[PDB]
Amino acid sequence: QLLFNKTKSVDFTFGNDTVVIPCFVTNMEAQNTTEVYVKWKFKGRDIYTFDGALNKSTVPTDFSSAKIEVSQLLKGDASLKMDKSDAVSHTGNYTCEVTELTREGETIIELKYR
Amino acid sequence: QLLFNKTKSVDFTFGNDTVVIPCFVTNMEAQNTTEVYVKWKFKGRDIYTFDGALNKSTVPTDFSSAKIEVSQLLKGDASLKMDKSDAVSHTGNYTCEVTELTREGETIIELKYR
Amino acid sequence: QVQLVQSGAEVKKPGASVKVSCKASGYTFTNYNMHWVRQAPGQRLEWMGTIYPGNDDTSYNQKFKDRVTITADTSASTAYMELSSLRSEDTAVYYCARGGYRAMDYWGQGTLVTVSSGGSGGDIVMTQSPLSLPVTPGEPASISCRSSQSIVYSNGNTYLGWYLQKPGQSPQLLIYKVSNRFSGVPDRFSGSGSGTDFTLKISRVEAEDVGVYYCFQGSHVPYTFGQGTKLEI
Amino acid sequence: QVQLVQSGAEVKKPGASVKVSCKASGYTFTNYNMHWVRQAPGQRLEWMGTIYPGNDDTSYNQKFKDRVTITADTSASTAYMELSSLRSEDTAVYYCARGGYRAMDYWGQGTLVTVSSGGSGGDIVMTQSPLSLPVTPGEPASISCRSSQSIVYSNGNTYLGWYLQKPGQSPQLLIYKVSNRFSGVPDRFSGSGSGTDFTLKISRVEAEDVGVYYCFQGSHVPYTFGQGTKLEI
Ligand SMILES: *[C@@H]1O[C@H](CO)[C@@H](O)[C@H](O)[C@H]1NC(C)=O
Ligand SMILES: *[C@@H]1O[C@H](CO)[C@@H](O)[C@H](O)[C@H]1NC(C)=O
Ligand SMILES: *[C@@H]1O[C@H](CO)[C@@H](O)[C@H](O)[C@H]1NC(C)=O
Ligand SMILES: *[C@@H]1O[C@H](CO)[C@@H](O)[C@H](O)[C@H]1NC(C)=O
Ligand SMILES: *[C@@H]1O[C@H](CO)[C@@H](O)[C@H](O)[C@H]1NC(C)=O
Ligand SMILES: *[C@@H]1O[C@H](CO)[C@@H](O)[C@H](O)[C@H]1NC(C)=O
Repeated sequence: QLLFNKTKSVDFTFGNDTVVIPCFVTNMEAQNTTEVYVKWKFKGRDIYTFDGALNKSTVPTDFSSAKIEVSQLLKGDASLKMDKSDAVSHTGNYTCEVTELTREGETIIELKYR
Repeated sequence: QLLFNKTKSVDFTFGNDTVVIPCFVTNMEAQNTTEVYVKWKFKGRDIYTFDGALNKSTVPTDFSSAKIEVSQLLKGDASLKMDKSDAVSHTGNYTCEVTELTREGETIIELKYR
Repeated sequence: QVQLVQSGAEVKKPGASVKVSCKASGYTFTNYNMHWVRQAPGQRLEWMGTIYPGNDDTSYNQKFKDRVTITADTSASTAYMELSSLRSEDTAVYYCARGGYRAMDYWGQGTLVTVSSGGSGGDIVMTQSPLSLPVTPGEPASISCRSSQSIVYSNGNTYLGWYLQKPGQSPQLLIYKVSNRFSGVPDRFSGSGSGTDFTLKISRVEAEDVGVYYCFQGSHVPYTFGQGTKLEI
Repeated sequence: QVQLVQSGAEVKKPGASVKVSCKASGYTFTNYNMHWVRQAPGQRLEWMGTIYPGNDDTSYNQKFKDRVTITADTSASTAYMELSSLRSEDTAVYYCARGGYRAMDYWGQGTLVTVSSGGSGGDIVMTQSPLSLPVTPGEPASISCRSSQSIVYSNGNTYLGWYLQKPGQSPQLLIYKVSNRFSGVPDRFSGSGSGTDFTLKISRVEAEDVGVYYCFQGSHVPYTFGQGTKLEI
């Protein structure tokens, strides 16, 4: 039941020192980040998870720079941030997957190069 | 599943000392009258029954002359015989219900006066 | 302060329809799902369907296809569940539960829906006691069968049958029309009764009579069997 | 020598269709009805419908409306029963029986029809153990839940939940997603496992924990509950 302000795709160029993949939930109603789980999937594999209950983040090796702004989760913002290297090496469709206790939802954004 | 050779109505006049109401089953297949049951309804109520197992017949007081020939049951003949008095006093639709073990069937014949 | 309130208990005849409502309060109705779970008397919970009142997106259990409709009134914070063409199997407690796409959290208090007698298409409850009957050979035995309504058909006959299912074999006919013995059945078996009370009687139990006994009615569609009586030495 | 011979056993995936034949011999096919009765394993007999092959006049149990078609071939002395959109509750032995309009006499050997997995619409069987858990306060309890197929959803999550129904109350959520405690639940309750094997662990059982525990899967429609675990002192 988590709804999203969907975005078809976002472009980037080599001038982007930091690449941001947007993901925004409108009906988020969590009062504490311990009730929130966030999973970014790229081509089927989880490339970033944030376990709100444990306050820990997991990334694979090729996504060393993947991170999100945890303090913006309660505002419904689970945007994924990475550097230019991880971006150029990972172009395609990402899946933002947000969980809030029983509620959940996902949206798809394509990371394209100009 | 007992099939009948249906007859819409039969006429009778006062010259009929004996009045017969036809009832004929074409797919009869019993070899013993014990597995046969015959019931004749008139305006809803039973006015003649034949229990082939008990080998006994029942008639109400106003139908004292009603009888069927048990010798003809195995060959499919359940026709109801009565006298002119029981006939003139009971004009209308008769129902012939014949049971042979699990199989059964009914047919309607009207008794009219000419 | 989440609370889910449902309508009052309803008693319907078979072939009818029930509409059970579910008032929600204490939370935003438009950002949660509404699930409908029933529980038959003495059985497990059964999930029937769900709705997202945001876009009225529904997902139904295909067991209730074309019989269940689940609606929602977002301005009334009320969900509804309409189950038509009721049969006796539908007698159950019906819950509404808030939750997400794949889990329920807070439940309503339940709604009892009982399917009565007298309507078209309802099971005639054939009840047999005892369920288990031990007996030594030669000793007589007796099985009773009670029906919820009269097995007297419109023509005056009573189409109550008795069936024996010996272990490892198909069922076989014993008595038809309450009391009439079938062709090959011995004279030991005796059928009797009228109205709603029927009894099967075995005068001398033999070692070949072991099996499960079913009473059965063929007066009102659907034709319904009994629970079963397990005869054993 | 009246004899009813049916087709061989059949295994189909949920959502498919089965057609069971019934060869009749030893009597005239056109002056007898043919009935179709099923029996789920460990349940009672269930009448599905009948047909008179003289004019193909059928009478159906409305529980199987738009799913069952009972046809007949009089030149082949054969009857057929076709059940479509098979679900898990259709796994049963399907008997044909000769007889009259309102009673059956001679039956076939039955046809076993098993509804497996790997289709659309099938149940994921949730099997709990034990079905009764007596325990003294303070003593730990462990309830196991087994699923017939993997509860992992296509996104990788496992939507297994645990519910508690205290006596006389509605169910309440305990664990969601295998191991996540809900809001007000104590630290005593814990869930673990993956794939098809799960366990709910109560570290210290108390007097307020008496009730019926259900496990629940939300990964595959229709969502299915467990058998129920009756906890008691
Ligand atoms: C890259 O930078 C441009 C300009 O600052 C911005 O419009 C664009 O959204 C950025 N792309 C990503 C993927 O952050
Ligand atoms: C969130 O919950 C944890 C424990 O459940 C608590 O320690 C923490 O203080 C809460 N967050 C805030 C901002 O209070
Ligand atoms: C990403 O998904 C969109 C929408 O499904 C599709 O049109 C596009 O081809 C996909 N891109 C890649 C690189 O697979
Ligand atoms: C009355 O008698 C005539 C002549 O014997 C016969 O044709 C007719 O069928 C009889 N009617 C009935 C009702 O038996
Ligand atoms: C009919 O059945 C009875 C019942 O036992 C029997 O006594 C009688 O001899 C049978 N009649 C014929 C002709 O088989
Ligand atoms: C008997 O029934 C037939 C049709 O069922 C009808 O045409 C006829 O009028 C009836 N006769 C009487 C005396 O009611």
